[PDB]
Order: sequence, then structure tokens, then C-alpha cells
Amino acid sequence: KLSLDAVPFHEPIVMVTIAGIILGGLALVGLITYFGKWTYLWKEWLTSVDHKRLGIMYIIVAIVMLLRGFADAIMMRSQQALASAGEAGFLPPHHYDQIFTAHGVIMIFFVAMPFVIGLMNLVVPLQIGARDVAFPFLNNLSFWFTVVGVILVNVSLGVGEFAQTGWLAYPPLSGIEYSPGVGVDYWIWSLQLSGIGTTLTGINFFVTILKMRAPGMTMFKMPVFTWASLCANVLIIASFPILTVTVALLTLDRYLGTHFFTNDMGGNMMMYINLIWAWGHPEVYILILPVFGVFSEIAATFSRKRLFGYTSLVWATVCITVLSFIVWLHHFFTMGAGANVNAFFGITTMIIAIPTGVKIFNWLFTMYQGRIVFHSAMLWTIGFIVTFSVGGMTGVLLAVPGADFVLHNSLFLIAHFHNVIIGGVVFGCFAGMTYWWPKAFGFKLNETWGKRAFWFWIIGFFVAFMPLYALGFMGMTRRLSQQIDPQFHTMLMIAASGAVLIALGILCLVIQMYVSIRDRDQNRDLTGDPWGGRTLEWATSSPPPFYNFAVVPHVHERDAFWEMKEKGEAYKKPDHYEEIHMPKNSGAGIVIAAFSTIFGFAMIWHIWWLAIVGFAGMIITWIVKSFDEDVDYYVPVAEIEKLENQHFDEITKAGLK
Amino acid sequence: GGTKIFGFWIYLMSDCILFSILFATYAVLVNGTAGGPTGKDIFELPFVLVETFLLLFSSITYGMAAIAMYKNNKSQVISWLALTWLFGAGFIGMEIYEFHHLIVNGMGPDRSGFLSAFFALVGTHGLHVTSGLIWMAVLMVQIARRGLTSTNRTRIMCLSLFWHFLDVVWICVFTVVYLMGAM
Amino acid sequence: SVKTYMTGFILSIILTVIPFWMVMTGAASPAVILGTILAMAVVQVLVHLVCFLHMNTKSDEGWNMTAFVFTVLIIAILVVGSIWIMWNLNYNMMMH
Amino acid sequence: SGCNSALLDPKGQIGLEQRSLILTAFGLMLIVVIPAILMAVGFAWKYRASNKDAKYSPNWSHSNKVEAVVWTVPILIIIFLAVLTWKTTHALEPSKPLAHDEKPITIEVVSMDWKWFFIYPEQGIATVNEIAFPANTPVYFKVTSNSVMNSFFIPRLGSQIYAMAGMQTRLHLIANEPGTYDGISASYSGPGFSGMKFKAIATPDRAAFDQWVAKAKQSPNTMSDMAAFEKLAAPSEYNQVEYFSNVKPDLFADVINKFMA
Ligand code: HEO
Ligand SMILES: CCCCCCCC/C=C/CCCCCCCC(=O)OC[C@H](COP(=O)(O)OCCN)OC(=O)CCCCCCC/C=C/CCCCCCCC
Ligand SMILES: CCCCCCCC/C=C\CCCCCCCC(=O)O[C@H](COC(=O)CCCCCCC/C=C/CCCCCCCC)COP(=O)(O)OCCN
Ligand code: HEM
Ligand SMILES: COC(=O)c1sc2ccc([N+](=O)[O-])cc2c1O
Ligand SMILES: [Cu+2]
Repeated sequence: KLSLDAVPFHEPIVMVTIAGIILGGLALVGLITYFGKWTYLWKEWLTSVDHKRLGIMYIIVAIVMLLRGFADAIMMRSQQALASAGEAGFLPPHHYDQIFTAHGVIMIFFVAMPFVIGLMNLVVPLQIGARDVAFPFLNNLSFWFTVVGVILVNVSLGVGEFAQTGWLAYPPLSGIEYSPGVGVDYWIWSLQLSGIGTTLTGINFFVTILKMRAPGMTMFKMPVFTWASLCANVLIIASFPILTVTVALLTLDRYLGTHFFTNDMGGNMMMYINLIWAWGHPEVYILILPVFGVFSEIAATFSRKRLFGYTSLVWATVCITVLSFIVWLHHFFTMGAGANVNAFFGITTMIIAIPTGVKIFNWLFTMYQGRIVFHSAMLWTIGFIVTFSVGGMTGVLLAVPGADFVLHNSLFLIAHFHNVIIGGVVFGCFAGMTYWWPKAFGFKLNETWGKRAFWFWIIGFFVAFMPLYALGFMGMTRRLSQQIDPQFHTMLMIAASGAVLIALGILCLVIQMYVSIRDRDQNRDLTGDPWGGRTLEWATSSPPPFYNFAVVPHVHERDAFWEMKEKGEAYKKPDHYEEIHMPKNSGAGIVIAAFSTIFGFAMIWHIWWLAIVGFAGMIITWIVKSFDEDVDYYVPVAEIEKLENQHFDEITKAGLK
Repeated sequence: GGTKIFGFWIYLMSDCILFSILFATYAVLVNGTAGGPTGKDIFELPFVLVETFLLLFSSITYGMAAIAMYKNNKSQVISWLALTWLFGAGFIGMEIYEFHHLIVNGMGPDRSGFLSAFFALVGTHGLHVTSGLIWMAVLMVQIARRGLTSTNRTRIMCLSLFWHFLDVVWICVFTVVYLMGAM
Repeated sequence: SVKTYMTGFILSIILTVIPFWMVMTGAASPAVILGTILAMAVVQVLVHLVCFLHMNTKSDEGWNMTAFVFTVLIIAILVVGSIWIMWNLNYNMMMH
Repeated sequence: SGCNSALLDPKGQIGLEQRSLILTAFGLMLIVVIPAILMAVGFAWKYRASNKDAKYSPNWSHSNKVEAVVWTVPILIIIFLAVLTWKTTHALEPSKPLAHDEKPITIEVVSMDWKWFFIYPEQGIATVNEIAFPANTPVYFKVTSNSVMNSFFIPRLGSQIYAMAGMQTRLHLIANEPGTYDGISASYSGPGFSGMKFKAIATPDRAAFDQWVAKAKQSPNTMSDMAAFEKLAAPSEYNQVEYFSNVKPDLFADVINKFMA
């Protein structure tokens, strides 16, 4: 029995063109991989326990989902432009609601989160001088759980719908009685599986940073990006359980007819808003803390100057981590709590703003009296300081409950959080991508197209969300689809131009990637240390070896690689390379996530037999992987010798040292 | 080596957060009874006492298994692990008995918000204990097949952390929901 | 550790029985009962941690006492804040 | 930030106080944000890398004066903001009775599928997607929901308070000037959420409000029973203004008790 599946996919509406082009494009890659390398794509990628390849795959998934999230953004902006001035838009309400809920879910969970997790996966083991993450198979399984969530969300665009409830699915509207459709089930199961993956990767990175640091690198000689990653993983471990429990309770309400959040049989629908934001704000700092680290490096790297407030930045990040769990209620001020609770949580939300300001001034004083080379990443850093200051200012303006009563769900809130994400996580992920592109692929991204993309992005964002600040001051609320007030038409037609400019920016980024890959043989980062460098990640070949360090660095100082370059002990060939122990690539994750894609989908549609054979499949593949014993290999000294000789001869072909 | 044990400890901290969220939900919805059971009329505290004794016995037998794992004795480790699994299976079957008795009557999770929260918290602890029992069965099979090898000693320590953490969670459960439920 | 585990067994049995007997047989005001059951639960949790889990400050170069302290601080923040927020809401959600 | 926008040109006392709070917070955060952006661009050009006249001082990490200032001034700003926030939160709490001489006009608001329902309990009126009340007269909104969570928001008057099924929230709003003020649902509720737009006619005086009440009393249909409320509660997106002469004496209480049982 196929159960609730049936065969209305999207036939009444024209969204089967996109479903038609996502299966055609798949066919294209199905041909392209056929006309080329398939065993490479399985042996090296798609089964890797290497943090670098898994981070690259995370970022690839993040970019791919960024294209669909931005398509949703363009459709929403054109729908709001058309609905204002009177004309009925090309999106009915039932589809516009799916579109904004999927934009929020894809962007928070499948664009912003995978991009940050991929940057951390690619960089953190290199910075701490570690060969690999603490739990490599758990990192592969976390990546493939994120892929399971991506696949479930994309399939929601095909068979069935996605939730028409908002990206957090508030409980009364997302209940089984008011949302009988399968959209909230897609939301629930993609989020549950992505949350499992994110929690596992938080455990992986927390343990990697705490335990697998290089000998001699104390915790305050650690790179600042690693500090930000450690704090973000603390937030992941202490928050994503909240999301898991909340979505599990919603699952029980929608499947077993329980009454956690129903409004009738003793259920308290406000407790979901308390819980979903109990994780909501920590996962908002899960996104912004690593990119802070991304700018703590890119500044100190592109100012030719030691990062100013290392202790101040570290303690500000720790304070942000501690305080992110005491601010949640600032997301439902208007729910009706007393003046004491609203005032207390507004005070804590304004208190959690001093560390971020200290970090901003630490970066702009790291630029003080430095050699600022305006590389693309440095432009992204200046843009981040400029726009993130505005976004945080507006957020603190919202942090006061009195202002939030009149600005709770206006377009001013939309402008706030898009200012702090686009000018935050998005700017920091593009900055990190350009900064560490040589440390992942060997090539260097085309700086011309990178600057073009940065300018388009910043200008388009500014000319697309400042109108939303004005609309928030005009009283326009979130998620309006049809018959907008024509009073709002001008600002929405200025925000449409900004969305078009951000489209041009994403196009410039795509062109940048294409030209960099086409011009790969030029700008080949021979030395494996472009744009100066101040951390251990730059003490390796531009594509790092699979072990990424023949001899673990000793890291006597804080800015290890810069100190090694100044001291002259930068590139030393060791007397002997010992055999080193590496984890072996394991495809079990694929299987512990293939049955995760089944189980979720067979749970979204009430296919109980297939959900049981997907859950049993996951658990039994986990048992089988537990029984596996040859999950490691000592790499022969010949391979290490050959790779290190190649790297050191390449250094000799430059200033040899 | 110890990295796996430390990472499982951090995951047990994540599960501490999960159980804290379920405890907050139970504390919110405890008075959310809708013309149904008030807790004091369904908890049957002798049941809770014998169940707490059973789970404490399971924890003690696992501790004996661990101290026998420090010594190089495969047989007694397996024996104590089987005893722990029997205690945990009794625990799980007794909670399935209680949940069945609630479900057959009109006092199911769908009856009221209080019963839904009770079922969430207690059945989540039950599913954790059941997953620990599946893990314990697999660990017994692997110990029998390969002995107390380095991989299995780490798994023994991780499952010890898991089992004692579940016992602590049950301490908090029987204190919060069962005892405070009956004044 | 056998002596430690048996002392934990005895302490946890005498810490589980006492609250159960207090609740079943009364013998105290319904304010002493709550205090004593909460105190016995806290002490029993501490016993299960220090004895059975072998929790010590020196293990894992810290980060095992630190991890539990931070986790229980987050548990306290989440639970207490959720209960305070939901109590204030439910009072503000009333017909009064 | 429009000059004639709803929030930065409010016609209600709560709106005026919230606008004052918004402006004060905006300026007090600007006196630290404008320096941040101005230094981000100045330090960038001045020090540059081409500029050779710059000081180029590497390895200059710690400074006690700079760190002291950067930990001092935001702390002072946030201390003032927290004091102002506590005062304005205890003054602007939606459940505060506004301390006004005039007796408040009680309106019982019930969000429905995609429409707003207003029970005037002392006037006896019922209305859909329209309210009226005397200008400079306190208005006490007892807001609840019938289907899902909404937010009873009049942008030009003040706070937006969440409407919740089975729960009565309180919102006191007073309009200092007459006129028709748009009101919306500020929380997404479903396909017809874009059509949950009502109007609030702040009548010039009690006489105009009484005339509006009489016009509503001249309505053929009533809300005498709960079946009429349920018929009205049927899903409809873009409802038109509709009046009902008399209502069940405790219809709002019964609407809430549908959920609290
Ligand atoms: C990247 C993620 C991110 C980050 C980092 C922030 C940062 C902040 N946010 Fe926002 N936000 C984010 C993303 C969101 N916020 C939200 C919602 C939200 C809400 C209300 C929710 C609602 O009404 O519905 C408030 C009040 C804030 C406030 C703040 C504050 C005070 C900060 C501060 O941390 C900003 C700190 C930075 C500052 C302040 C600028 C730097 C400092 C300078 C330049 C000088 C410093 C001096 C002083 C502070 C005195 N946020 C929502 C929910 C929207 C929705 O889904 O509906 C999202 C997604
Ligand atoms: C049809 C079956 C129905 C069952 C219904 C009851 C629920 C059962 C749930 C079982 C979940 C899985 C339990 C664990 C099985 C696997 C155990 C295992 O592999 O043990 C070893 C394994 C790996 O050891 P290594 O030495 O690193 O191995 C290296 C080589 N791979 O050890 C571990 O550390 C794994 C620990 C597993 C912990 C599992 C925790 C489960 C928590 C469940 C939470 C449920 C929350 C409530 C919601 C439930 C859904 C509504
Ligand atoms: C029905 C509701 C929806 C959810 C259904 C699915 C539930 C979960 C199914 C399983 C997912 C997790 C699989 C975990 C695989 C093993 C993890 C593990 O033990 O990792 C160790 C690492 O050591 C550890 O123990 C890792 C740190 C501790 C992790 C403990 C938690 C693992 C996940 C448990 C389940 C979490 C979610 C449960 C359900 C929650 C509610 C939905 C092995 O990795 P390596 O270090 O490379 O060792 C060699 C491998 N060949
Ligand atoms: C630059 C590209 C983007 C544009 C143009 C854009 C634009 C929009 C628009 C127009 C909306 C609808 C607002 C409304 O009418 O209520 C929206 C909603 C949203 N966006 Fe974006 N967005 C972009 C990228 C992102 C990113 C990067 C994130 C975060 C990772 C994000 C998170 C959200 C969320 C959470 C919502 C609300 C979803 C909901 O209401 O359920 N967006 N965005
Ligand atoms: C729930 O999601 C949706 O309803 C829709 S419609 C639509 C149309 C085009 C694209 N696109 O080009 O990526 C995406 C989507 C999308 O996600
Ligand atoms: Cu927040």
C-alpha cells in the first residue's frame, strides 16, 4: 500500500516546470557523471571521512539550496510587488505560504547552517593542527543527514506540498486540525533529520577542538575562528536537542493526536513558541558566531596585523554563548507575558549586544594601523562591519519590548534579521569561501568577479531591505501575499529592484566560480599560503593532503604560522615521516541516510510499512557498522614522503627557506 | 580511545537538555488535565517504587559489569551484562504494561494535555532505555564474538555512561512526575 | 570501585525508599514532603554521578565537570525560564 | 522610516510613547553605531596598504585604553537602554489600564478564520472587520482567537497583542485624534491572512460613536446564539463589514470556553 501518497503531485499549477527542470538537470548530471567519473565520486567524495571533502560537500549543498531559497525570495518579492498596486499576483495564497515557509527553512537549515558547518569542517581541523575530526564517520553521517533533509525539502516541491505555516510552524496553525496537509510533515521530518545531523556535527567539532588540538597549542593560543566554532558547537549541543524535542512533540500532535500544543484538550500552544524560540535564538547565534571567526581571521590575515582583542574577542564569544540561552523571549514579546518577564528578557537581549559590539570594534581596531589589502574577502569583511552594525542596531531597537509591541512582525523585523543574516552569515560565508578556496581546491577565486559579486550583493541588500525597514514603520506585516495596501507599492517596487540586484550578485558569484575553475591552471597557489597567512591551515599544500599534516605542528605561540614565518622556522623537512593512522572511508552513512530518506518520506506519507523498513534499515545498518572492525589504515611512509617532497620542492621553486 | 567516551558524555549532555525540555513541557501541562485523570488517580506509586528498584538494580549490575571489565574476565562481564539486560527488559515491559493499561482505558495520550506530556516524558525515557537495551544486546554479541577488545571496552564505558545517565533521568522522573503527582 | 558501587547501591536505596514512604504514608505537611523529596532526589543524583559515573574534576583535563556544570546550568535556565514565562503567560491568558 | 508612516506618525497615546521610545533607542544606539561604520570606512581608507604615510604597526594586540573604552561605552549605553526599557515596559504593558479619566470602552475581539469579530458587550453591538470608539477615550480590547494564533494590531495606535484560542489577552489603546485607522492581523494565520484587515473609526466624540452604535443596532441579523457565531466562523477570506444588533450576553466568554471547556 502506497497509503496517503496517491498521484496529485502539482498538476493543477505550473510548478512542474521546476520539478521538470530539477529532474532534467539531475538527468544532466546523471549523464555528466556517466560521461566521466562515477567511482571517483563514490570513493573520494560521497563516502569520505575527510573533514575537507565533507566541508566542501557541505558548502556545495549550501550553494545549491541557496539557489532555490533565492528563487523563493524572488518569487515572493515579485508577488508582493504585483499584489500591491492591485493586480492579483502569480502566486495564490496556498502557494505563497509554501514559498515563504520553504524559503525560511531552506535558508536557515540548508543554506546558512550547511555553509557554516562546512567552513568549520574544512578549517577547524587544519587550524588546530589536527589530522581529522574527532569522529570522522560521525561527520560523514552528519553531512548525509543534512543531505536527507535537503532531499526531503526538495521532494516537498514535488510529490505533496511544504508547510503553509511559517518557517517555524507555529503550533495552532501547524496542528493536524488546521494543517491537515503533508506540508508540516515534510517540515517536521526534514528538520528532525537535519537536527540529528547538526547535533552529531556539534559533538564532532566540540570534541575535535577540545581533545585533538596540536600539542603545545593551549586554549588561548587557539585561532579565533576555532574559538568561534567551539562556542557555536556548544550552542548546537545545548540547543538542537530543544528543536528535536519540539518537533517530536509536534510530530506526536500531528500523528498520535496528542495535545501538547492543541488549543482544546488542555494543550498550551504557547509552550511551542517558548520552546521553538528556546532553540530559535541559540541557532541564530550558531550561525553568526563562526562567521565572526571568519572575520577574526580575514581581518588579521588581510591587515597584516595581529588580531587586536584576542582575549577580549574570546571572552565576548563565551559571553555570547552563555547569554544566548537567556534571551529567547525577545522573540514573542507580544504573546502577552507580564511586564517583568518582557522587561527582563529585553534587558538580557540588550546585554547580549555588548559582546558583539566589542567584537566589531576589535575588528575595526585590528584594521587600525595595518596594511589592509582589499582582497574580495577583505571587502566582504568591511561590508559585514558596515551592514551588521546597522542590523544589530535595528535588532536592539527591537529588543526593547515597547518598540517590539509595535514592531513585532512588521517588515522591520524581516529587515532586521535579513540584515544580520545577509550582512552576517551570508557575507561571512562568501568571505570564508573566497578566503579558503585556495586551501580547498588549490586554485584562487577570480578576484574581479568576487569584487563584482560583493558590490552587487551589498548594494542589492541595502536597496532591498531598507525599504522593508520603511514598510515595517508603515505597518506592513510578515507573510502578506494578496491585496497589499497600495500605500506599500513603492517600497515593495524598490525592494524588487534590490532582489534583482542580489540576483545579479549571485550570478556574479556563479560566473566567478566558473571562471576560476576554467582558469584553474593559473592562480594555482603553489606555495600553499596565499594572501599572507596567520594560522596553521596555511602551513599545508593548497590542496592539503588527506592526512593534512605529516608532522603535527608544535604551535608554541598564538599566531602559530605567522610566528613560524617571522622566526624563520616555517618550512622544515623533518628527518623521518612516521606511518600515521587514518580513518577509512565508509559508505555506511549513505545507507544510514538512505533509509533516513525513506523513513522520513514514508512517515510524511503515512506509509507505515515503508517507514518501519526504513527505520529498521537505519538501525540495522548502524548495528552492521558497529560490527565493522577494519575502519582504519596506516598510510605508508612512501606516500607521505612523496607528498611532502612535492610540497617542499614547490616551496623551493619559490622563496625556499 | 577516550575521545569516544568524552563525545558520548557530551551527547549525554545533549540528551540532558532534551529531557529538560520534556520536563518543562510536563511541568507546564501537568495541570492541563481536561476532565480526565489528575495524575494522583493513575500513577499507582507502588508500581513506580518497584520500577525504580528494577532500574537501580540494572544500574548496579552494569556497574558490576564495568568493574569486572577492568579485570580481564570475559565471562563475568557477559553474565553481569545479561543480568543488566534482564533488569532493563523488565523495566521496559513494565512500562509497556502501564502504558497499555492507560491506553486501553480512555486515559491515553490523546485524552488530555497532561496525559500527552506524561506519555512524552515517560515513553521518551522508555525509548532511551530500550535503545540502551538494544545497544547492550549488540555489545554482548560483540563481546562474545571478539572479547574485551579495545573497541569493546570503549563501548562498555560509553554504555555505562548511557545507562547511569538513564538511571539519573529516571530519578528525576519518578521524583517530578510520579511523586509530586501524588503530592 | 566495588566498594564505591555498593555504597552507592545502599545510599540510593535508602534515598529512594524515604521519599516513597513519605509520599505514601504522609507523616508530614504537604510542604515538608515536597522539600524532602526534592532534596533526596538531588542527593541521589549527586550520588549516581560521583559514584557510578566516576565523575571527577580531573578527568578529561576538566571538561567533564565543566561540561556537566554547563549542561545543568543550561537545564536550569531552560526549565526555570520556561516555567516562569509560561506561568506569567497563563496568568495573563486568564479571563480576569 | 516614513515621515507620515503609521509608527512614526501615530494617532494614539500608546503609539506616541512607543514612537518616543523608538526614537530614543535609535539615537542612543546611533551614537555608537555611526562611529562604528565611520571608523570601518575611515580606518579602511586611511591605513589602506597603499597609503605609506600610515603607521603600519603590526603585533599591536592589546591596549588597556582602547579595551577600556570599548567595554565601557557600550556598557553605559546598554545600562541607559535597560533602565529606559524597564520603565517603558512597565508603562507600555498592553494590560495597563492607561490611567485615564474617561471610562474605557470595552471591545471583545475574536479573531476568526480570516476575519475579525468585535463584541461590544455594554453597547450590545457585534461587528466584523470594523470597530468604532470615541477619540481620547480608553479602549479595552479583550482579544482572543477562534481558530489559530493572530495578532490584533492597529499600527497607528500602538501595541499588537497576540490573539490565542482559549486565552484572553488585554490591550488598552486610546486614540488621541479622530479618523479611520487601518488595523491588521500581525501574525500569519492562513490563506486568507492577507484579508484580515479591519478599520478603527476613532469618532470625534461620544455622539458620533453613539450614532455608529445605533447604525449597528439597525441590523436585521443578530448574534443571539452560538450557532450564529459558528456560521460566521466558517472559513471566508475577504469578509465585508457586517453588523449584528444584539449579542449573547457572554458570547466572548463562551467563545473562549469552547476551548477551555
Ligand atoms: C544571524 C542571526 C541573528 C543575529 C546575530 C541577530 C542579532 C540580534 N537580534 Fe535578531 N539576529 C539574528 C537573526 C534573527 N533575529 C530575529 C529576531 C529578533 C528579535 C525579535 C523577534 C520578533 O519580534 O519576532 C529581536 C528583538 C532581535 C534582536 C536582536 C539583537 C538585539 C541582536 C544583537 O545580537 C545584535 C548585536 C549587534 C549589534 C548591536 C551591532 C554591533 C554593535 C555595535 C555597532 C555597537 C555596540 C554598542 C552597543 C550594543 C551599545 N532579533 C530572528 C527571527 C525572525 C523571525 O523568524 O521571525 C532572526 C532570524
Ligand atoms: C522495529 C524496532 C522498534 C524499536 C522500538 C524502540 C526504539 C528503539 C530505538 C533504538 C535506537 C538505536 C539504539 C542503538 C543501536 C546501535 C548501538 C551501537 O551501534 O552501539 C555501538 C555504538 C558505536 O560505538 P563505536 O565504538 O563508536 O563504534 C565504531 C564502529 N561503528 O556506541 C555508541 O556510542 C552509540 C550510542 C547509541 C545511543 C542511542 C541513543 C538513542 C536515543 C533515542 C532517543 C529517543 C527520543 C524520543 C523520540 C523517539 C521517536 C518518537
Ligand atoms: C523516529 C524519530 C526520528 C529519528 C529517527 C532516527 C534516530 C537516530 C538514528 C541513528 C542516527 C545516529 C547514528 C549514529 C552512528 C554512530 C555514532 C557514533 O557512535 O559515533 C562514533 C564516535 O564515537 C561516539 O560515540 C560519537 C560521540 C557520541 C555520539 C552519541 C550519539 C549518537 C547518535 C544517537 C542518536 C541520536 C538521535 C536519537 C533520536 C532523537 C529523537 C529524534 C563512531 O564514529 P568514529 O569516531 O568514526 O568511530 C569509527 C566508526 N566506524
Ligand atoms: C538575499 C537573499 C534573500 C532575499 C531577497 C530574501 C527575501 C525574503 C523575503 C521577501 C521574505 C518574505 C518576507 C515576508 O513577506 O514576510 C523572506 C522571508 C524569510 N527569509 Fe529571506 N531572503 C533572502 C535570504 C535569506 C537568508 C540567507 C535567510 C537566512 C538564512 C533568510 C531567512 C528568511 C526567513 C526565516 C524568512 C521568514 C520565513 C517565514 O516567515 O516563515 N532569507 N526573505
Ligand atoms: C514550497 O516551495 C515551493 O512552493 C516552491 S515553488 C518554486 C518555484 C521555483 C523554485 N525554484 O526555481 O527554486 C522553487 C520553488 C519552490 O520551492
Ligand atoms: Cu533572537
